[PDB]
Amino acid sequence: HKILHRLLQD
Amino acid sequence: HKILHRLLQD
Amino acid sequence: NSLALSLTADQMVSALLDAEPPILYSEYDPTRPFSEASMMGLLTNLADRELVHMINWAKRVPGFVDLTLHDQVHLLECAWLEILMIGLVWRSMEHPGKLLFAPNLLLDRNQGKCVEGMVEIFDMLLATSSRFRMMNLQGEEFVCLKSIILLNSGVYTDHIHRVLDKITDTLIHLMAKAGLTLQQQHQRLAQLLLILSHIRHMSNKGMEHLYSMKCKNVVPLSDLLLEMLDAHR
Amino acid sequence: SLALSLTADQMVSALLDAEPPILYSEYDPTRPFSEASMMGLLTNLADRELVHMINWAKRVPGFVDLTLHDQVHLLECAWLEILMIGLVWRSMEHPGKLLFAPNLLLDRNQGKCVMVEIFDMLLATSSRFRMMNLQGEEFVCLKSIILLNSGVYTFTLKSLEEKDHIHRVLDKITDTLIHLMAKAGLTLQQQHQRLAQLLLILSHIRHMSNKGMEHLYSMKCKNVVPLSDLLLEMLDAHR
Ligand SMILES: CC(C)=CCn1nc(-c2ccc(O)cc2O)c2cccc(C(F)(F)F)c21
Ligand SMILES: CC(C)=CCn1nc(-c2ccc(O)cc2O)c2cccc(C(F)(F)F)c21
Repeated sequence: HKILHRLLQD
Repeated sequence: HKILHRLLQD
Repeated sequence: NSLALSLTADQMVSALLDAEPPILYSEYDPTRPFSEASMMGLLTNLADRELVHMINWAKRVPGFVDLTLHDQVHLLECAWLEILMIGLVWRSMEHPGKLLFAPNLLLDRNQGKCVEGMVEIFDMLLATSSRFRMMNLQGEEFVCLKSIILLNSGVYTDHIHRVLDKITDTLIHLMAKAGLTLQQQHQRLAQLLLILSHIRHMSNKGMEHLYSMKCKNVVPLSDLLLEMLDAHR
Repeated sequence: SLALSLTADQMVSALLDAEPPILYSEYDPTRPFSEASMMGLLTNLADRELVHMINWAKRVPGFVDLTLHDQVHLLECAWLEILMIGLVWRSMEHPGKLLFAPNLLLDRNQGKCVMVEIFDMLLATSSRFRMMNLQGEEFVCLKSIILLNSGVYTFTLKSLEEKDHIHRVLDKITDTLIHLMAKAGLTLQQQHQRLAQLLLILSHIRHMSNKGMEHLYSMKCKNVVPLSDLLLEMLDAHR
């Protein structure tokens, strides 16, 4: 799991 | 000098 | 089924202009960085904050939203440094011989040549900026270029292609609007797009140096930066 | 000079005639070959191709107008890009495979490393040219663009004059690409779109080259794959 994955959802 | 330089100038 | 392809040229330009992230500032400490620790510290700091604005900018680029999350992650991982750099050379246009990393952070090659830092990349960015300036690159053209980088850089790894065409139409639209002839249009289009190969080159070189910085382990790196860098290794 | 005075069709004919030969590898199916063996074949092959590339370069309109030092730089920067696009070109009709030589046709399977990613990028690129139905005329224009463009921003004064001359030649080649597409019956919009599509490909070729140069450096350090004096010097310039 990467930060991009999370931030791209916001 | 450089091989490339030699190959170029002939 | 993508709305991007239904936009008009002016609509695309407006969408992209409205998407533009703000120009961020570096620290307000007035000391000019000559060491690697200090300079690299400011760049990582800057890049970190810009990456958040970039992520949200990307989602507002027409067509990007239509991609799977995984495809979006891939494109950003591939193109993040290219996108930062083209932004850099863009805002550095009016400061020939210098790199405007931020309004309060203007660097020259004497700081760059100053370890490592890298002067070669520093010079490449300057030449790119000078070239943009001599071409009289317009803001509307710039935003089209930046979005192209986003969609194209990781493409090899129909939607994206069709979206890329639309952006191409938009660039030509802008040039026609500027009063350019047909020959001037396709010549300027080629000139601009060929710049992207050099931006790619600088990104790859920059990624190698960032990787070196990682290994040297002096100058800590955010988790996000290390993950963005990891994607390249 | 001649490069600026040439018509589109003259530019195309000149480039088509300047085309280098397709060399053979020393691949032998009866031989085992490690995977440093394949690389040996490819580096050996690239080394021999380089002589012919130097020949081809001097026949690229506008290239001879440059100083030896600029010609040297352009070739140091673009050589791997040029070999690669050549590879992708001749691999079009071989989906899922790369035709390094008439006697060296490889698919993505056969060890390598994980080099495989570069292999796949070349496969993807080649696949791109196929669907676009890239024409030989277009190809030779693209290849000459690489030569003149790749190192153009890493060369003072009067050195500035050399740059401007290069930009003009590039402009002319752009005019030639459009000319060809127009000839093909493409609409103006389709010409601009195809032109862009082709130029964007060059971004990926630059990328593949960059990655290739890195692996090349690795091969040097490991000291198992034989690299010619020329390849080492070429690698030297890049670093
Ligand atoms: C002086 C030179 C050539 C350094 C290259 N460079 N430039 C930026 C950058 C940061 C913020 C921004 O808005 C635009 C940018 O180009 C950057 C960010 C992380 C690593 C590196 C590197 F390559 F040094 F490791 C970077
Ligand atoms: C297995 C893969 C795809 C490796 C990439 N690669 N491809 C060629 C090459 C040689 C001759 C030619 O006609 C066209 C080419 O692309 C080549 C030549 C030297 C080093 C490398 C390196 F280091 F990247 F592996 C090369």
